[PDB]
Amino acid sequence: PYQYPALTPEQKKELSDIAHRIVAPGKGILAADESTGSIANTEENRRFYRQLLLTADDRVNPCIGGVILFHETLYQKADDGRPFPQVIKSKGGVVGIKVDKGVVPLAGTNGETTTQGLDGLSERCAQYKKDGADFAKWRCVLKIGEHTPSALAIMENANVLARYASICQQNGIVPIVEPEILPDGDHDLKRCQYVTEKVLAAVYKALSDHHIYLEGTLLKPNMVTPGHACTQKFSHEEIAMATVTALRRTVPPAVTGITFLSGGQSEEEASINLNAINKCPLLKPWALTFSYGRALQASANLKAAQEEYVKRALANSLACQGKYTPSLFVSNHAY
Amino acid sequence: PYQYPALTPEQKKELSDIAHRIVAPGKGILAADESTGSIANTEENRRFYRQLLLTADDRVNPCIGGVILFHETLYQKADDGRPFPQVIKSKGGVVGIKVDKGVVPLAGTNGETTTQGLDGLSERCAQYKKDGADFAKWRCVLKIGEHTPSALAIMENANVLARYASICQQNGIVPIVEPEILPDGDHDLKRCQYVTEKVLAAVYKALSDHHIYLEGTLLKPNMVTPGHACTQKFSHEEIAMATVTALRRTVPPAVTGITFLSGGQSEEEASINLNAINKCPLLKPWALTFSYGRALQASANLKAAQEEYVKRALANSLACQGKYTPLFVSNHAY
Amino acid sequence: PYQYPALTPEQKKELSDIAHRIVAPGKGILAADESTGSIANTEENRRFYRQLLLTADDRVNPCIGGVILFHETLYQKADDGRPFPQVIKSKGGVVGIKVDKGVVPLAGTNGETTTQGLDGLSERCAQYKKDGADFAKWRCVLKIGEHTPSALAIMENANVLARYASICQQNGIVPIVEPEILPDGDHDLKRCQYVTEKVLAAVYKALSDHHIYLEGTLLKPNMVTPGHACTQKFSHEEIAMATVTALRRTVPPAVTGITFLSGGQSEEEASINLNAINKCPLLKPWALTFSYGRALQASALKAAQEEYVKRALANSLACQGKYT
Amino acid sequence: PYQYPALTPEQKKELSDIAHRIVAPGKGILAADESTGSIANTEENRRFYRQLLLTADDRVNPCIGGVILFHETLYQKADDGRPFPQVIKSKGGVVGIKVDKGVVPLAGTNGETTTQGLDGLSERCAQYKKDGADFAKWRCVLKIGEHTPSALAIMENANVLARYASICQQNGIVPIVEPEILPDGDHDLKRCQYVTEKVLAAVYKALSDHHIYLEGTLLKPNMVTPGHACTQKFSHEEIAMATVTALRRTVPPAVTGITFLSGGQSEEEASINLNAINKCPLLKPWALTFSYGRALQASANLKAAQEEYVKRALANSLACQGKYT
Repeated sequence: PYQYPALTPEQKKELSDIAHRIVAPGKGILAADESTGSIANTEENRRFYRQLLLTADDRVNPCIGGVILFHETLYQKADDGRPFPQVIKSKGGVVGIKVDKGVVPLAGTNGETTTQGLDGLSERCAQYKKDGADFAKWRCVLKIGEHTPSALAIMENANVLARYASICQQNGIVPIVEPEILPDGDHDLKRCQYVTEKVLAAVYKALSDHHIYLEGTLLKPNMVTPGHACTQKFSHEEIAMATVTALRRTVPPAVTGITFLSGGQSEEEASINLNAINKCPLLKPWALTFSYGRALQASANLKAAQEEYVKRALANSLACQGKYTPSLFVSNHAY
Repeated sequence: PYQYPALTPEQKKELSDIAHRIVAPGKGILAADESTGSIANTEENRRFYRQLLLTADDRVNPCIGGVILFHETLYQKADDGRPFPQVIKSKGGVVGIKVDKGVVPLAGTNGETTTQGLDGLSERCAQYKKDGADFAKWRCVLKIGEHTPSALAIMENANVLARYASICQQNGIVPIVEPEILPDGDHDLKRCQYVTEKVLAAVYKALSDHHIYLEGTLLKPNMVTPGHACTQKFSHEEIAMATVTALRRTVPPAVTGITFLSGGQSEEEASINLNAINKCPLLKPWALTFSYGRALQASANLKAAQEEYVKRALANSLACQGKYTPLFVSNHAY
Repeated sequence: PYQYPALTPEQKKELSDIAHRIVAPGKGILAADESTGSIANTEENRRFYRQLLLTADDRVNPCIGGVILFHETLYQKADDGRPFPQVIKSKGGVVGIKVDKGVVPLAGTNGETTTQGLDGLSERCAQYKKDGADFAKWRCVLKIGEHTPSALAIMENANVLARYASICQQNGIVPIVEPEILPDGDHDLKRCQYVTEKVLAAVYKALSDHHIYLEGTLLKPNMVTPGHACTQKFSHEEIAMATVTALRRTVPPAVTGITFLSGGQSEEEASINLNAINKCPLLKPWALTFSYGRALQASALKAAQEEYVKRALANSLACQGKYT
Repeated sequence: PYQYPALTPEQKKELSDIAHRIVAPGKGILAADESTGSIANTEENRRFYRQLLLTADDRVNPCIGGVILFHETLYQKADDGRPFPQVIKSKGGVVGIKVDKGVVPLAGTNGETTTQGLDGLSERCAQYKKDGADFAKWRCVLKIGEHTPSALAIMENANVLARYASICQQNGIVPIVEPEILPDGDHDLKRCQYVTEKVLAAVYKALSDHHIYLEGTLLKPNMVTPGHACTQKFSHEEIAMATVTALRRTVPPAVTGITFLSGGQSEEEASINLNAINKCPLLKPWALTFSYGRALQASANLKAAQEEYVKRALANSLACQGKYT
């Protein structure tokens, strides 16, 4: 192996600085990047809704290190003329942009997918950087079943994530690597922990093969939870131990932060589990915070709605510090 | 591993049939798929030049089993109004379409590239199959150097080729897999053979990992030649033995045909080397024919130009049959 | 990738020549390398039974290109005073030696195994060569199940096979690569074909990765067949087509020959399937012959020898497509 | 991926506990596992040399968390008749055993090696455990050159280390994973950093593929240094930072400890660099201590030589806490 350095020290410093800004203590990410099809529905109601979240009062400023936007929102303005990226920065936030182009089927699999979006991505990134964005989001989707995720699905999704990260970093953009393992199915907590550990190991091997600068990245994994259709109830402390155990086994300390997606978890469930993860009594050498979409937005008449959002922002700000409130076989040796 | 079949029996039969039609004995491929930048320049002149090649007299019919078109040409028409895809089929040819969107650089490498174009590919393939295409081409480019091609370069290009092939086959399109090792640099014959063998082994492992149906594919490799800056001359017999040896070591017999690219070779070297390849006294369980662009078009006033092309197409139809003519030397030395 | 050549032209020619001798037209392999635990049981009875096969009448000579021996047998003598490797060679055979040291469990799997035996293997291979052997055999074992063979089991067995092949070829020994997929289970023909295809692709990627010279190797795979408890009926034609299709999709033409293991098949079944494989109307750019143990030995002094000669003769015809 | 668990909670507990004992605060490893060929020379002199080290003053007990032995020494006895493993345990140490059988050439490479010793290793581990050993060592060797370490050499050494690790853990033995990158050559600090990073990423991917329990393992890597013939000068602070950065990019936090090999460094250089490593300001979620042979033994008349070893033990005990002038 012979190095042709991907990044200069200045580019590295820029990327590490951004990543640390996003996940600073008490800060997490508003995921407002739903597509037109997802948000469903007119361009003005979309703009007004974004404006509602993005202009909530200043209690949110210390809670929100970053906001992920959809391409359209990135180019809209608030009522006062200010471009939404300027609104976010003026409140202490970093602007992010979703850059993938959705999932597509893998032939020869049981409905597994990879994600597309690499074509002309460098030129898109360079333009987004100019237009005020400093980090990006790309979502791969995996499913636990009898024979999934398959080796093909794991390899290909990890490979496309590494390509995406590489292109972003060449453009001054911090990549959020999102390998979402879906909660569908009847598998228990142990099986989710196992699959998560295998998927993340493949992701970090791929990132290394593609020469990624881990200090200028973030990870957006699922928490480790039973399948939606498992009927065994698991405690918040078990969810936290399994999640932190899987992360400790796979995620190098150099990764700057881990911004959990919420999945199907209610607003309060998502805050409680994030808090439990931060109280877990194992060494956790990275920020453990939130990148929540619906679990920050569901309770969010203009001013009432904003209060609902601020309340959840404040709650998760506390949870990502362990400060939130709403025998061998129980020890960490059982994970 | 647990199989979720990618293709039905009927889909497979369609792909294998198309693949065999393209490389039927005596037949090869005209690669007319140069982009606008490459072909350099008006659309009229581009259209006229392609009509010139596609409407040559009926003697090319038995020589050309397929033609690769650039996107714009798939939708153009000759002077009589016939769409170029109907002109090609009426002369016995299969219509192909280049689908990649060019190379891009890999960060952290010595200027190595991968190739883009997967986004929306499936929709484009279904459209092209509708407008008369039955196969496709996708080009990856590797370069030999002190530290290249790197493991990353080999892995990534083999992977994207496999993705492209999978998508095509879902849409009834035979993919031509083209992992081109450039002839640039000062490396000798043996070094080209070594790198070709390592690359193709990675290509076919990727095709297996992605569940590709090899009988419904073609391979478009470089011949094994010295680098352009190597001053040791190598004989036609040596180029043939190294090429066939590297292929025998990596390419499953299930593959229906191998359609060489010509690289920097002259029109005549390309025919001579193709012929020597077909005369090589080792077992070759696949068609060994041509997918030539410049090596069919350089020499090609309408009628004289059309005559230079016909001549080359005839020379290469003979060459892909071995019928052409204008210890250390043994196969254990390879 | 940068080459530091593993073999000289002289070394390649020696390996290619050995490999072509073993699988020359009409010839196959007698697999007589049953371990002492397997053959069960004294040393004299073992020597005598091995002598029974190796000294069979010279009508067997055009049928037998190679004989695979267990370590003990390589160092024994026939009644007439001659070392068994001398007996084999005088009948036109190449002498082969089993060099693996059995399977071991892979932790974290459902009863899956890899194979051990690499320690000291180069020194052993140099001695076996000196003592008359020109090819070797190493057996890996995979099992089709709900979650097997797993990625680990395929990768690890492909890697150990390639290590063994590398070491053999450094000592002038042709390696027979044996990735056996067991017939155990009720899976159908097509599942076996799919797994075989996936395993063989991994095998040949690994051989490439370890710089193996394929022209100086042989492959010993399972035929592609339904699982032992499968409830569906399948013709020889179908078994032949599935098998030849899997191989055409995975085995480079440079491989000199494919010497099938008989598995659980009867003497006559293995011959009929081998004949049908050779009649399959598809391009097959390698020798397709037999490396049979029980399928040559079961029905097998002069009367027993004759039954082995008859199966030798039958399989000699089958590996040419000429067996009624 | 479908799990067939390799270890029970009880097995995991035992392995984690052993691992944490070896690398507890202020503790490291005496690597006394030289083969008869390396330690070259009578059986009796070998026994006396190792006796000298193993029975040094109780002042070393807080410094030494484990001792790696060669097979021969595991079955020798001190002058008072005590098995050496009992001498080590009574001084508060964990007993280790070298179980590899040396390197072998990889054909088709530029003199690169892999390591052998897997045959019958499970049976060897179960017996060593019975005879008092609780951890093991296996050494792979890689070389930095114009075209090395090659992909084959990295993939193959990572795979054999994982096989080794799997077998040990099945037998209650904590595996020390030693992928040594040699300092030979004139490459710079960053080249060593880059290759170390690529190698460790392959090592941990392999351990994952083989279902290794990382909390029940230790890593024994080279520090990241310039090549022995490099013409550029580097400070201890730079060596520490390059080393810590390499490890942070590759080693999961679940790994219990990293016990450095001294690889050609002098007694004092190895202490200073270990101290600098422990003072590096970045987050370091594993123990960073020593697994030293010559760096603990070179200066080590019985009582005078024993004192030279005790002093190095004390120096490195401080250094693995960042507390050594």
